[PDB]
Amino acid sequence: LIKKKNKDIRIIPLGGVGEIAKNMYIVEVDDEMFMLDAGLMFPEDEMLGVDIVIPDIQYVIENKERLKGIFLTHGHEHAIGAVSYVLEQIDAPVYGSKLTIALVKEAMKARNIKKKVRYYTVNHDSIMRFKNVNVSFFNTTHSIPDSLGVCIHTSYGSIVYTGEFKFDQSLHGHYAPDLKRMAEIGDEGVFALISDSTEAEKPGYNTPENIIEHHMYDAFAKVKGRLIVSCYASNFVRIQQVLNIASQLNRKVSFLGRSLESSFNIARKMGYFDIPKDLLIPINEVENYPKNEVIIIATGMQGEPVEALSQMARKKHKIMNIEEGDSIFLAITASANMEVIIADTLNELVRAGAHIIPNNKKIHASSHGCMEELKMMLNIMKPEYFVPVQGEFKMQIAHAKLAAETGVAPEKIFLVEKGDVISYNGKDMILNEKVQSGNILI
Ligand SMILES: [Mn+2]
Repeated sequence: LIKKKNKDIRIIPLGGVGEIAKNMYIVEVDDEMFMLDAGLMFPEDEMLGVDIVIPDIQYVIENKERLKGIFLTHGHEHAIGAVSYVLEQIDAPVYGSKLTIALVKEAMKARNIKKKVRYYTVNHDSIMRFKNVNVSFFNTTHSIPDSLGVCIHTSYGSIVYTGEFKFDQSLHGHYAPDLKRMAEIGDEGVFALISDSTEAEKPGYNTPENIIEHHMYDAFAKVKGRLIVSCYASNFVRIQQVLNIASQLNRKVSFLGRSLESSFNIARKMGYFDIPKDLLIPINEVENYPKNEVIIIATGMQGEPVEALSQMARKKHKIMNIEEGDSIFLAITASANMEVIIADTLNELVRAGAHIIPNNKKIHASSHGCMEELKMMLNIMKPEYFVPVQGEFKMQIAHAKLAAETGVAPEKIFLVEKGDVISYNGKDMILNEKVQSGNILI
């Protein structure tokens, strides 16, 4: 519900536009400022070495007095990766789901930041109140559980930020969408919608996750020897899928040494995963079992999951190496930037004499909605104004075209770069100002 009659609305992207951010979107209602997400970016191609890129928050610092909070949609590193670095320079309350807050806390622990932080755990029923506006939330479907959309209630209508999202008819736990809550927000009136454009260029729909799990099952069932599956640590659904399959094929699961990935292990201890007892075994205990009774999972982030298999195929891995008659499956989705290292690794896999489980080319796997899924969000929301984010310029354009198709006025669709300022007086929406933005390498 709306608290007061508002005057000024400003929307500023400091990350996540013209790039696969590294998400950070600043929303201002009158004298109050809100930051939606704070992601990092891994440097793209170029030269391999440096670890991370974060947004320039100089505009936020100059107006730190007005920052009422930081709102985090999900626990991925493109959403919460730069939070610690923001919290060093500014002190603001952090809002997120139960899992997201846990993952942020771990990030602060890992950087040995002992500074006290005000954490507020939110859910789809939470309604956070401020001087000028009320903020509500709704569940979204993503590769990680407890992802939320943010709804800022103003007199002009709702400012909605989707975060990264999808629409899958097979995911229905803490991955479930809030169709009712979304529909309500739409009917009460959405002033401006800020949505994910990552897969805006791909027509149609994502392949439903259950179809993917089924095809993995049928493929894994044929494996007579050892099986090694490569995954992103970010993709909890794919991880949950192989755990299900291993249980059904009476195999047991082992992660690469020497311990477990932090995000996975936090979510596991909070009960987000469905894991039978003694399904997981330590990597040192793998030799005790016959080759056909183990599934080894290689997880990573930057693109190592592929690199790890290269190190295994080429007898150079510090923990475990590939032996002839081993089976390999890539449970990932390949960026054009990683087409080359997959091709090289596959070759080395074949030279080691490993069986390559082929990826179904009819399958399109993504954490982000395709054209029709994005139009789905647009049809439910029915925004007056649209601001496509989370994509390169070509991706943003594609998302804009989708919006126009759903009935959003072309005049009211805005394509922006980092530092651009979208302002609303009460009559006209204008892009007339530009603030400090950029990339900070770390
Ligand atoms: Mn994500």
